[PDB]
Amino acid sequence: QLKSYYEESRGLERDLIGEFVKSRKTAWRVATASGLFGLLGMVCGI
Amino acid sequence: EQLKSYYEESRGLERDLIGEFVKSRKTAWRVATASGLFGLLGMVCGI
Amino acid sequence: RGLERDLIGEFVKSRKTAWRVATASGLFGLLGMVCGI
Amino acid sequence: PVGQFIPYSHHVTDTIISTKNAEYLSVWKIDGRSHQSASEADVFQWIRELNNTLRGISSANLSLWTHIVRRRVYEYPDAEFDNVFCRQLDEKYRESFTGYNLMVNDLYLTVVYRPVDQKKHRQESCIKALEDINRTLGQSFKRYGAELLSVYEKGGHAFSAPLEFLARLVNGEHIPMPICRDRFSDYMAVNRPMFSKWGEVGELRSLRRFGMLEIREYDDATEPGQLNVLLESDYEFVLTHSFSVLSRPAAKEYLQRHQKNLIDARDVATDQIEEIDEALNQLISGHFVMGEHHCTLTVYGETVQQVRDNLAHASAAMLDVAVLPKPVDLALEAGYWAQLPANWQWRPRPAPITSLNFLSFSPFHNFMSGKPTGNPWGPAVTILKTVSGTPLYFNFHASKKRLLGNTMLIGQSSSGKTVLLGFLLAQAQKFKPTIVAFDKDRGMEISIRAMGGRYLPLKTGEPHANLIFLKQFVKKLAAALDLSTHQIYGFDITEFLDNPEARTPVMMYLLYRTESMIDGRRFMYVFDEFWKPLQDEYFEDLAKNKQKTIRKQNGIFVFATQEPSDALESNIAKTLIQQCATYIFLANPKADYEDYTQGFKLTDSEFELVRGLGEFSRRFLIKQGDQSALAEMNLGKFRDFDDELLVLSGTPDNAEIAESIIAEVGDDPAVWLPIFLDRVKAERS
Amino acid sequence: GAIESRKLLASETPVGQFIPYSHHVTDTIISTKNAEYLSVWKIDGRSH
Amino acid sequence: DQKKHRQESCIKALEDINRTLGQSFKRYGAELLSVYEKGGHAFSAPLEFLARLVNGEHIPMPICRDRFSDYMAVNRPMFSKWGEVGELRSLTGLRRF
Repeated sequence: QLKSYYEESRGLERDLIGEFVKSRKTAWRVATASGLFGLLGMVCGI
Repeated sequence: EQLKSYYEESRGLERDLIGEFVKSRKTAWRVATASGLFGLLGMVCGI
Repeated sequence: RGLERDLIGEFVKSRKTAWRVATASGLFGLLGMVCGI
Repeated sequence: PVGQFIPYSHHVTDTIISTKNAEYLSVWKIDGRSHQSASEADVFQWIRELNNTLRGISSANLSLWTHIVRRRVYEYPDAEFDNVFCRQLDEKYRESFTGYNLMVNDLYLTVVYRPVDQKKHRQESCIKALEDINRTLGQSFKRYGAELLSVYEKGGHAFSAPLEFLARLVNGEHIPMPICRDRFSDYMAVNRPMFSKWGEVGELRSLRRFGMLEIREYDDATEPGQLNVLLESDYEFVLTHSFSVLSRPAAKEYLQRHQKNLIDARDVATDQIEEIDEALNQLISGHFVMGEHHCTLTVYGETVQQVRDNLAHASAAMLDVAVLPKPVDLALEAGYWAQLPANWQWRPRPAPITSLNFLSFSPFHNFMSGKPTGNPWGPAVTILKTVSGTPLYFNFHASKKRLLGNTMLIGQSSSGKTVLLGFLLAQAQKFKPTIVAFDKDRGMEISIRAMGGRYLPLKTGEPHANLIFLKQFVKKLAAALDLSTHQIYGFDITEFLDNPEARTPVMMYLLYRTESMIDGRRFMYVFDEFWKPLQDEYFEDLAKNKQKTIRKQNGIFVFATQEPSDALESNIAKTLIQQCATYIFLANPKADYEDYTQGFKLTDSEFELVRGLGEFSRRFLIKQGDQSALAEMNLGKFRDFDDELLVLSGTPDNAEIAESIIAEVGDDPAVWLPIFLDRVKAERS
Repeated sequence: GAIESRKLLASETPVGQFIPYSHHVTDTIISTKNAEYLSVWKIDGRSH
Repeated sequence: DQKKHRQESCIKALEDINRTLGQSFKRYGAELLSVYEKGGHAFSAPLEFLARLVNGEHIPMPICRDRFSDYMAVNRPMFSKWGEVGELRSLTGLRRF
């Protein structure tokens, strides 16, 4: 049930391990942004 | 000179790499989202 | 060497990062607690 | 560094190489079927037979890469051997090869599987998937000849054969790489290619520069093989094809998308839309799978100007056929990195191509070339020119203990049998085996006396385990022998060949000493006529029984016979005939069609070629295993061929001159041949 | 670079934009992306 | 279907035009370029002329299922910036026009 030429093409071209590396990099970046918001809250409180 | 007993384990090694790497991705989102919510707590408290 | 040296390599490299995030969260939390108190 | 582009990681199951992203791989080295010998029906049947197993095992995980490589072979070593006359022949015949192709064709199809606690069980399922794929591929490629490359021990640390091909694909030169504890992509790239900044051409260091012509054809091929024009050329190259077979649901969607896109246009082309709709209808009914396809040609030239000239010639040859190459000016890096199997992402422009078109573009057709090196005795025994301008590397051990060595030479004695027998024997001297020769004539004796061994003709006036000798002697009663003296021997059978019953006892006694003397050192038995010895009561039985052990030793029976219908393939001769490894058929002016074809399993088109040689044309058909070629060891000017042909042929006058000179000289360092040189041609003149 | 080459060619403009031609609708007549049908005459000119 | 009507009417008109021109050019050469087949596959003689215009060299053009525009060009044109001449890069040679 692939149901998509585009899905099959992307599945062929996509690199799984690199995809996981990029996903974790994005996760850490978002966590860093969260830490930034937290520090901003700390400064605003002070 | 066990030629293949030495790479009889390489298969499981690759499996364990895949498992550890996907588990690391899961804990990565776990920690990231926990930090996101807790930082939201901090930011709203400061506001 | 080979993939195994990558396996342990990440197996404890991610230890480092998880520990660093845990320490950062602990530091931030104790900061909040101390400053508030 | 360059380890990014190469994805292979480590070796599993002794026959599959794992890869990053858990995508098991398997390499097959395929010796293509001979396209020239067969007629037009056989090629279509072969295409459909391949399509059988292709669609039979087709699945979204399956994929195939095809590489054909033209290698300037240096594996031929030009060995050294002490005889003087054979040295003359070898040197002159090497000189004859100047200006001629020495390139060989090697075809590779690499089957790759990429699947889209229970982890170990799923791993077992994944590996057994490729296990079954390889098993069915092997069964389907029995006629073609497929060697599943696998690990081979070497001095206590293994080498994996498949890694060598994938290395050759990127390194460009065959470099042995061992199995080490590392990941393979780390160090398999000994040579890193450097491409131009603008990217028009690439450079590789040993220096060989390369350029790439992109080939993409979107409509069906008329001929089963359209790319066979490249198989003869003056440039080395690597030609690639990838077939990532799409699953049927994706194929339907792609066809509908392309159909609608063609419909939405300012100008409507009724022909193309009807063709695409017909193909859509065929997809369900004619069960051929579709996959993404891309073709790249990577020529090799020392200088860029030579590279551009080679590209121009390749483009002209391609445009003689209805295929238009699109030159690659940039993205040559992507195209070149697309060659390595499992590199899907770097493919320049994949295009969905019907399986039939894919097989038509890349059917396993190649000229006969044999194996120049690695044969169990050593390098190729000799190299023979062929029609269509491709070199043939002749070796006896080619079969379907150890591979068969027996050889059949069929033809008339006048029709080049003498010169070919002599030349093959002289070349085979390079391995220095023991030779036992039986000649229907006195022709062989001069050739043997030229070599180290002295022929022992039979003439009138010159004649415990030994229980076997006594019992065989009683059978006759009913009606310097050993190899110590010198390496080579020759015993005339011309005395008892026509005799009714005198042949059997002397054959029985002679075989005793001949076999028992060496017995496992080496054997290259030669019989001018083997059907005369086999009519024996006892000799044929022992031959059939002991062929197994002789094959285990370094023993090859080089049988021969002038007329195969004369040999009549009797009940006892059946095993001797059928266990022949390599057949060399000479031009037979008269050949009983049915017996000739059915006894030798010779194809109808091959028989047409044999008849085409006709009478008194110095060519021969060599059918090794399951392929064929028309090889001619013609001897012209470019000029000693005259003299070493004069000595090689054996005539009664030549025979008597040889015997008289040998007996009269005393000590002669093969200087009788200079005497033999002019003392003969004067009489003929 | 290999990725650099890919991103460059992705930026590159094909020449097919400036060549408005399509299938032979007739043996002697060529189509066009804008339905402007074409036919070429090879003329051996008069001697002047 | 009305696009097919435009096709049919345009083809009829153009065929009429070609017939009239051929009758008018009796004294001249008046040869109409058309499809010529070679080697079990069709070729397009008119395509060769347009290729010569666009490529600068006579390259035979096989007719395939894809559109004529995509695979017409085999030479990379390089028009100069702030210049009055251009350069074609080809395997046979480099042509400045």
